[PDB]
Amino acid sequence: YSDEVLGATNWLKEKSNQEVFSFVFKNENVQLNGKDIGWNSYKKELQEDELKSLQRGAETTWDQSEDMEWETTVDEMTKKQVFIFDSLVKKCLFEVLNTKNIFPGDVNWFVQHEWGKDQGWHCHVLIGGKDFSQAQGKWWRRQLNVYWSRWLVTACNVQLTPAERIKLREIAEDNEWVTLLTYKHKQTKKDYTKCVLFGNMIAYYFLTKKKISTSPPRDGGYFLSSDSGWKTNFLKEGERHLVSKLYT
Ligand code: NA
Ligand code: NA
Ligand code: NA
Repeated sequence: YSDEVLGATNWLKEKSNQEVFSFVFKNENVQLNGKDIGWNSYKKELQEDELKSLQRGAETTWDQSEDMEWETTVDEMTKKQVFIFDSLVKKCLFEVLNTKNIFPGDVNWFVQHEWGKDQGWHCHVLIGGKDFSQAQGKWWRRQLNVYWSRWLVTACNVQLTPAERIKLREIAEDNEWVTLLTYKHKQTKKDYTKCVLFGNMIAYYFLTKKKISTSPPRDGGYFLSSDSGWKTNFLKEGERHLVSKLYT
């Protein structure tokens, strides 16, 4: 019952029933003129001050949440790429908030990077607040995907021609490398945005995942998480499970 665990539990419980959007930021493998662009082909560290700051935050989140009782053999390239993506994902969120003149304190968000059995690296984002309504989901997904595709093409470490860069930009947009949770529906039919309950989804699902500590990563594991209150960021796997237990 450290103050950090109690604080995280209380912060989530107060937001147990807050409706929020659920997004996934992802990438997919691309080959352009024989050039292979994989999940970790986005390793430029762009020298924009905000991005640099966000990347430092990811690094320090990793460092503080690391359990040294146990060895961690995650590849250095994998960590670097995840830190970069954390910065890029957040840059996208913050760009859209600016478009809507949303003061950051009026938003609650949670980010968790995971490795899926089939899709590999992806990043879950929950985000919402008083300035949000369900009907805005589609617009949010589209805007986020604009920024995500733009940043990915800027961060790509593969030497690309201009035609290749443009093609990559259009693939990331057309193939929806940012997804939005909707209710299940028929392909033809309307797709309704499905809000999730912030605190509950975090405590009863995201905090239940196993921490990735190897390369290759364990399927279904998490790399790194953070939230707008800096509440869960530094928690080790064991502490995360204590939060779920106390939350219940
Ligand atoms: Na970068
Ligand atoms: Na790896
Ligand atoms: Na994070």
